[PDB]
Amino acid sequence: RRRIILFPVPFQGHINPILQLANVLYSKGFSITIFHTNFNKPKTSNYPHFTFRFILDNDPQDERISNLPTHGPLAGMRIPIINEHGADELRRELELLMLASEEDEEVSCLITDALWYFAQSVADSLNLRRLVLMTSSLFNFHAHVSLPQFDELGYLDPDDKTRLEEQASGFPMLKVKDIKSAYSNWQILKEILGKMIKQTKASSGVIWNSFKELEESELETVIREIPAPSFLIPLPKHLTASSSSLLDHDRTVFQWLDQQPPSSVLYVSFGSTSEVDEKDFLEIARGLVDSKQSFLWVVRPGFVKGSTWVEPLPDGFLGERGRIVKWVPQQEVLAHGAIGAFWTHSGWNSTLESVCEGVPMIFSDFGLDQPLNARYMSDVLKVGVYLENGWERGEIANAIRRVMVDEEGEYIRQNARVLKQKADVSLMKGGSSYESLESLVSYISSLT
Ligand SMILES: C=C1C[C@@]23CC[C@H]4[C@@](C)(CCC[C@@]4(C)C(=O)O)[C@@H]2CC[C@]1(O[C@@H]1O[C@H](CO)[C@@H](O)[C@H](O[C@@H]2O[C@H](CO)[C@@H](O)[C@H](O)[C@H]2O)[C@H]1O[C@@H]1O[C@H](CO)[C@@H](O)[C@H](O)[C@H]1O)C3
Ligand SMILES: O=c1ccn([C@@H]2O[C@H](COP(=O)(O)OP(=O)(O)O)[C@@H](O)[C@H]2O)c(=O)[nH]1
Repeated sequence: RRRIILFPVPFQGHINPILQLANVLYSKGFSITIFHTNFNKPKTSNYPHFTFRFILDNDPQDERISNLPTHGPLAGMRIPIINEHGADELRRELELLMLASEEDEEVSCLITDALWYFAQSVADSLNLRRLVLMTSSLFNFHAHVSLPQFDELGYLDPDDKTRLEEQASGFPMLKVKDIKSAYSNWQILKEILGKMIKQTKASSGVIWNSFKELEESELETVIREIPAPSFLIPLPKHLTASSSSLLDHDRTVFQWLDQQPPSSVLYVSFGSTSEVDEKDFLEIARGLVDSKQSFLWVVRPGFVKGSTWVEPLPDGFLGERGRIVKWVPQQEVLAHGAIGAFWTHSGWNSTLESVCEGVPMIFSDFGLDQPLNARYMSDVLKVGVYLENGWERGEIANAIRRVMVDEEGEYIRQNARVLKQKADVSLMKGGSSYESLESLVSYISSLT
């Protein structure tokens, strides 16, 4: 037997793909151990076939994390902190587990989130191979490696507000404004992304949550920048992430979806950490009403600054056609026959889930990789429309109708159906994703 240890970043967009990958690898005959923080832990009772080991977070807590908020923006401070200080404990936990290993059992490798760059030298120090899971797109990695050129051209300077609507220089898939929001947290990101890249290039292999026919234009960059083999597997085509949900599913929504005509419902969800002003929240509500479409809107408590959930919303505001809920099994909703479009914040998991279920998109964004996802999907693949100028109710209503009803949007709807079919085909024998998965299993079995 061969065991794989996986080490996720403890946020919804990172736990989801790594436990999909864990299940795919389990299906291939590997045993599975998950190293996880107590913070944001998933429900281990959902994974009787995995062993969980909780680390880095144990009582009593380090002065460096003991008082970090558990929600809101700053919860993410755990990522730089653990990278800076978690090495010794990670090494101890890996050695512990390796020491207790059975005789016919060996640890093939460690797979970590790409953002745990600190784990590379820990793995090296144990003669343990480390593979990296990328939870965001090849297109974004391509942008990351281009940061020095972006820096030189002034794109990363926030006070330089000049060339906003222009094509970016030798990266003409983007507009300058895209790069400016993606990298507005430049003081922190330049450090983290530089080390992420370096330790990804130093790893023994890189698993991408993508597929070749999704990001064909980006494969050359990955082959040239990363010496180790890359494997593109679209995890939502293997299984949904419902078992790793960190929140309770409403699931009263499906009875409601069963009462709607096919493709008549706009699914709306702006992610698992984004926050909005009261002014923009109410404007989004208005646009949804103005569109005249049915909608199912996931509003995370705390999404509105600074109400506890949707208090600013007048009771019954509009309509018979709309519902607000706290949380759903998202991919299962996207797969429902009633869904005609997905208004998303462009998180990569949501974007890829929508592509894999053939649902065209309306794009907003809250920075990070989201504006690049939105730009690539709307301008390269052409499976959605990007609301790239804030929140105006009239523009929102037009975007929703263009995707969902207008004849002029048919080509977008059709592009989304075809892209889903390409994803499905990529999993057949001889398809790109099937071959990537076969090579990954063979490769990992050889490290042992
Ligand atoms: C690398 C990161 C370092 C980080 C440390 C915390 C820091 C902030 C949040 C900046 C503001 C101040 C501060 C202090 C703050 O906490 O407010 C800073 C930037 C983003 C962050 O990663 C982000 O952390 C969030 C939790 O707070 C996660 O929820 C995001 O995951 C989610 O992961 C998804 C899958 O990767 C992604 O598609 C989605 O947009 C994202 O919201 C994840 O996105 C990462 O952002 C990076 C930016 O360059 C990308 O390159 C990575 O691929 C991407 O995964 C967290
Ligand atoms: O109501 C919801 C909303 C979101 N999700 C899941 O949460 C993850 C969000 O990841 P993403 O990368 O899109 O954005 P983030 O929230 O991390 O910014 C995805 O796998 C979604 O399917 C869900 O399961 N139920």
